[PDB]
Amino acid sequence: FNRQIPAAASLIQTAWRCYAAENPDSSTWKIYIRISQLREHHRATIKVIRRMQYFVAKKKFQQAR
Amino acid sequence: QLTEEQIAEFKEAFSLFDKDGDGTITTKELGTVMRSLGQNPTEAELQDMINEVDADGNGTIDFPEFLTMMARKMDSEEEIREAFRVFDKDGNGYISAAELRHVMTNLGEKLTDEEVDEMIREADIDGDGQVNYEELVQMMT
Ligand SMILES: [Ca+2]
Ligand SMILES: [Ca+2]
Repeated sequence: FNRQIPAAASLIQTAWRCYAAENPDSSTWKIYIRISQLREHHRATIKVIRRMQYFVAKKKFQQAR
Repeated sequence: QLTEEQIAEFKEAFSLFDKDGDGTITTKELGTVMRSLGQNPTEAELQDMINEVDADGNGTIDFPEFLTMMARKMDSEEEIREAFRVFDKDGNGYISAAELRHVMTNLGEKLTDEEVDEMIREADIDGDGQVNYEELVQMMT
């Protein structure tokens, strides 16, 4: 029932999470519970990972259409 | 503009992924990083992430492919806009904060309430809970 509804959601969330990460003080950083304290090497790999996830979510949306 | 301070930062960012030092990011190394951050990804997720960046199809990511991937900007704004439309029931260009939070926190990647708050706090214009999502498309681009 509409394979676009989940894909559209993941495109927005990943695009937002990709944007929100440029703010070092956004609440989107609070989700990495299993880290005792975010060092700056964590942030570098998180930015990279979140840009990849957006590309995947981008492509998945275009495919559902 | 093709920055140079950025290439350094990206060099350092590539290294955290390429533990080897062989100049290549494989899915194993990418899941090693993700798992260290508290994420349990599936190889379908890892392979999709590599496929999006692996521009020559050899199944791994070398540094120039990394560069391309970081060097991109966001028009992807019409895809995002269309993504929002899927949830604009009234077709008005608006989504209610209650509905936004409901679909954001319960579908897809599942944002947290504070994360959604930042969205709502960013694009309300009128403080009556009507989220102007064209403002979001605009903020992220
Ligand atoms: Ca390697
Ligand atoms: Ca490659």
